[PDB]
Amino acid sequence: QPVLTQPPSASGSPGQRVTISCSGSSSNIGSYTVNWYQQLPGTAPKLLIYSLNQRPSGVPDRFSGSKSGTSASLAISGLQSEDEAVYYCAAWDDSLSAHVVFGGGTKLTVLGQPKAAPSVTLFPPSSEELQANKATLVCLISDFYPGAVTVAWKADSSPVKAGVETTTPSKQSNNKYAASSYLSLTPEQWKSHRSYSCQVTHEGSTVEKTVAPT
Amino acid sequence: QVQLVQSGGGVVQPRRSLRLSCAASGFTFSSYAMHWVRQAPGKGLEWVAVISYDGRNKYYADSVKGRFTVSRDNSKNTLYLQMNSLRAEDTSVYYCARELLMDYYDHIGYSPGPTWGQGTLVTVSSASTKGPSVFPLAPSSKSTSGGTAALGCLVKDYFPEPVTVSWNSGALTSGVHTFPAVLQSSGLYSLSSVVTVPSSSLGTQTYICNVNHKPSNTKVDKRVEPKS
Repeated sequence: QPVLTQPPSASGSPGQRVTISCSGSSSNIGSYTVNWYQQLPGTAPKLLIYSLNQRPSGVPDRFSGSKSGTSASLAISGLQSEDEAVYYCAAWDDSLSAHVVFGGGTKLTVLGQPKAAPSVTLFPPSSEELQANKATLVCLISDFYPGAVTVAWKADSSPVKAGVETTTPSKQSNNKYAASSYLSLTPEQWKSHRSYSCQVTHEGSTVEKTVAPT
Repeated sequence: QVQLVQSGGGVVQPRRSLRLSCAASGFTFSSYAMHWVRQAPGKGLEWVAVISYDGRNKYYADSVKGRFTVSRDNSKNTLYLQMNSLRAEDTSVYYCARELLMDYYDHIGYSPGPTWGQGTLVTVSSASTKGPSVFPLAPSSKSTSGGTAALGCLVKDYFPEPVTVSWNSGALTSGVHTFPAVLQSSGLYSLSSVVTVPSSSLGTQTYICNVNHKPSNTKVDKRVEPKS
């Protein structure tokens, strides 16, 4: 509940309807109204929907809000290219430690070119770095569209979360997207496993690359 | 026109302070509750605080309780955020926003309304000028597919941005991709630059990454070759 739950991303083609969900609990969405905000790159958020279903002037009537129980939903009829943005829901929460609670945001892509799976290159630690008593795995992720991926690392077959730093996808010059993820290990950790993998998930498909000690 | 204008952002160290202000015009500021909301680079919105119209009631995000204080001066149509006891994770763009309705109701609570400022960036960091360590990312069978090999340079642990990378002093540009940097928990940046080249050249052609970090007046030229 510290963050209302929204899907990280969504997409649709021009003309389609899309819906974006926002899940909370009885102390927020169950008891208080939900607002939605639209944010374009490098600009402040804009109020899109207030009091669950009302639009400020200057907001197209293809945007609408609804609520049922502890979930709320933003619907966009007839997607247009300018609807590509990040959408946030928010509600007052009257728990102990009352506060405004935002959802985590949903990046909506309005599809304007073909889906493109990421190219992934994974480099192991260099011998020079290992001699500095450090070890960095480098997972480079490029040429994907839409611009949303999740990255998961494995030591052998087990999830690794510690020591991971991943960038937020950024547009390339060709309007596809790039990101990178770095796994920091000790030299000992690196040599004590048979392999490490970087798995990139994009629009439901996974691309995995694996490296092993020399 | 109806607007809010934030000021006061800048670069500061942790365990220090910074004071933000937000100057309202074109609406009756003194009749509205006011919010602060923040957003870390590449991340989501996070509510920081709200203050009632008369300043009598304040509420805060748990993470800033004991550290930040919201206040207002209605005579000056100004909202303040006094950010004491700064921490690195307070790095964000800070927005002020007007409450939705003029008065307070039971089924509404508080929520950011239609008027938002432009944001002011606060960067909290204890890092200081440092040039990068550069490591080769050697080409290998595993970075080779379809007559093209990938190789690169890892530019590690520098501050502040930016770094520039060229290959072979500009003689290699096709297939070069220098990725945006990651900001590590340490407060230092790292990035990688990768080039795709015909596998055919890995013997004859020399590959040198040229790394320039102007902020520290550091320049590194590193040859990247197949392992041994």
